[PDB]
Amino acid sequence: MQIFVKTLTGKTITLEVEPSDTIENVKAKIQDKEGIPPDQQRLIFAGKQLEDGRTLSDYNIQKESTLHLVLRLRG
Amino acid sequence: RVLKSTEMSIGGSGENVLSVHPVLDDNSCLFHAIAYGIFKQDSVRDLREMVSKEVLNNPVKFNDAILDKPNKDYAQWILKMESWGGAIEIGIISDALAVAIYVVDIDAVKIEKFNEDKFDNYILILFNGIHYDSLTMNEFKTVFNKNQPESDDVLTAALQLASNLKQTGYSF
Repeated sequence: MQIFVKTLTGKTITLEVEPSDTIENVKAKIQDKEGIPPDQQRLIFAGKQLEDGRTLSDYNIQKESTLHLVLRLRG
Repeated sequence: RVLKSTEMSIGGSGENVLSVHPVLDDNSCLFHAIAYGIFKQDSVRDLREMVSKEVLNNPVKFNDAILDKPNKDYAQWILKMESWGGAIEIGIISDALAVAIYVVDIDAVKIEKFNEDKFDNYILILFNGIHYDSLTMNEFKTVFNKNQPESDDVLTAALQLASNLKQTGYSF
């Protein structure tokens, strides 16, 4: 299926995923498309921060759901 | 002409050189690096205030979940000189000053681009995991344009510089 991932700069990132995918897997897909290392990625859905070990299915992530990607990069 | 570890020749000719321009290693280094690249003059307080104001004025976009702390709390927190700036600050400052900001990430050997689709002009800042510096061409030029012939070569050199620095023990 398709989920979208929006950044704070307004850009949107399309992802092909299965309900079986873990948040980790998703960050790995975002790294594939965008080169962003997973350890710098924070994903947010429905006002909740998503945790590495859980699946999209755990958060009710479905068709055309939109996730928000926020990066860390603090120095 | 021998190149130092913090230098990388640009393109096949290597006539121009990309180099690290160090900024003050205080808790505001992100802001120092951006101010130098865009203004060629230091600024921290104005940049922190700009971020604080944008967050406060946009609670829907910069909600508690996005910020990882309450909106009002974040707005005060970023005003502290000890608070480290990150991607949230970069995005806001980039939008405000109409210049894209490209983060050259040493440990990842990748460039994280902010607003590359909005603004053709960009600066490069070097991130080692805990600290930011500026990248300059010929010890002066900091603002590049992605549609100028040499831009691809500049980005290639930035990535090769990042790789070399990762390999010589410079990332954290």
